[PDB]
Amino acid sequence: GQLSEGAIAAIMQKGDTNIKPILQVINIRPITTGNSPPRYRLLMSDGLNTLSSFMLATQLNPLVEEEQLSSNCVCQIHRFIVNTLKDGRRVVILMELEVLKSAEAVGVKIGNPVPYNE
Repeated sequence: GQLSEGAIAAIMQKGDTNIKPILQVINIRPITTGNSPPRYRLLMSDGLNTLSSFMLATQLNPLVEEEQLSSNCVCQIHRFIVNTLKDGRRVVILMELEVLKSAEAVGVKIGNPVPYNE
């Protein structure tokens, strides 16, 4: 579907957790560690902004392992949490999502989103 411009802002600024935004994954990458499944970190776009501070719930790992959720795909977020770190950096943890369109159905980044700041 059409990307949810201003969703990233709603999330970071208004404390909005009710919205179900359509986002493109710009990049996904693992943080690996000993006895643990990886934690995937994602750089996501809402078509207006990018934000690097997304992490994936471990329940969604199989979608990455089975190649559904990959860099350039479009997803709809059904549930997420926003945490404030000790650092102060805020992080958004994606708890529930559905892939709307494969990475292959489009070539690289959609539009020209600007890095978000806050």
